[PDB]
Amino acid sequence: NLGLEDIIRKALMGSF
Amino acid sequence: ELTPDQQTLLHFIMDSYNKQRMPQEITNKILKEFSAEENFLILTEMATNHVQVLVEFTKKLPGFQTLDHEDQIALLKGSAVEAMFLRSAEIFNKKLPSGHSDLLEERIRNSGISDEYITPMFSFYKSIGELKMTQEEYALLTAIVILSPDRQYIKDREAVEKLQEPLLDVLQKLCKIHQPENPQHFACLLGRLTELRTFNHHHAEMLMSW
Ligand SMILES: CC[C@H](C)[C@H]1O[C@]2(CC[C@@H]1C)C[C@@H]1C[C@@H](C/C=C(\C)[C@@H](O[C@H]3C[C@H](OC)[C@@H](O[C@H]4C[C@H](OC)[C@@H](O)[C@H](C)O4)[C@H](C)O3)[C@@H](C)/C=C/C=C3\CO[C@@H]4[C@H](O)C(C)=C[C@@H](C(=O)O1)[C@]34O)O2
Repeated sequence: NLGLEDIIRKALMGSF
Repeated sequence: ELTPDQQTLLHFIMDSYNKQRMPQEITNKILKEFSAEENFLILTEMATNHVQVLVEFTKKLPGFQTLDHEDQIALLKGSAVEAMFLRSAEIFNKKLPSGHSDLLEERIRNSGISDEYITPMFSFYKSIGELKMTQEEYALLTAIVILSPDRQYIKDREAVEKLQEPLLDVLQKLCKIHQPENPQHFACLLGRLTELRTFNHHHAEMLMSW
C-alpha cells in the first residue's frame, strides 16, 4: 500500500 | 544553425543523458541468459535501477528544480514508463548488432506482465528504428517526454510548457538541419510520443513494485 509517488519523493533526494 | 542558447542546452542534455551506462555489462543482459525466473529477478532490478537514472536525469533538466514540488512528482510518475520504452528502443536498434531480435518469447512469463507487453514494445521499436534517429534525438525526445504539461495532476501547465518549449525548439532545428530532404521528420518524432501515451494503458501502471 505504498505505492509509486513515494518512491519518487524519496528518489528526489533521500534514497539517493 | 542552432543559437548559442540551443547549442548550450543541447550539450548539457547530451552530457547528462550520458552518465547513464555502463555499456560493458549490459552484455550480462545482452548475451548469456541465467534465464527464466532468473531473468525476472534481473529485470525487476534493472527497472528499479531505471527510476534512479530517470530522476537524476530529470533534476538536471534546465528549470526542473524551479518547478513546484508535486508538479515535479506528477511529471516523473507520468514519464517513468514512457521513458523506459524510449530507452529500450535506443538499445533494441542503436546498441546490439543487427536486430531480430532477443526473441526470448518462448520464455515470457508474467509480473503481472504477459504477451501484451511484448507486441506493443515491438511495433514501437521497429517504428523508432525506421526513424534512424541520432542520440541527440533520443536525449531531447526524452526530456520532451518528462516535461509534458498535459500530465494529469499538474497545477501549473504553463510552468512546465515554458520548460518544454525550448527543447522542442531545438529538436525542430536539428531535424531541419540533419535531414532537410524529408521536412516531416520532426512531426514523426512527435508522432511516436503518442504510441508512448498509448502504452500507458496496457501497462496500466507500474506502481507498487517490482
Ligand atoms: C523491461 C521490463 C519489462 C518486462 C520490459 O521487458 C521487455 C518486454 C516487456 C517490457 C518492455 C523484455 C525484456 C526487457 C524490455 C526491453 C529492454 C531492453 C531492450 C533493454 O533494457 C532497456 C530497459 C532497461 O530498463 C531497466 C534499461 O536499463 C535500465 C536500468 C539500467 O540499470 C543501469 C540503466 O542503465 C538503464 C539506463 O535503465 C536499459 C538501459 O534499456 C535491454 C537492456 C534489456 C534486455 C533484456 C533482455 C534481453 O534478453 C534478456 C533475456 O535473454 C531474456 C530472456 C529476455 C529479455 C527480456 O526479457 O527483455 C532480456 O531480459 O522489454
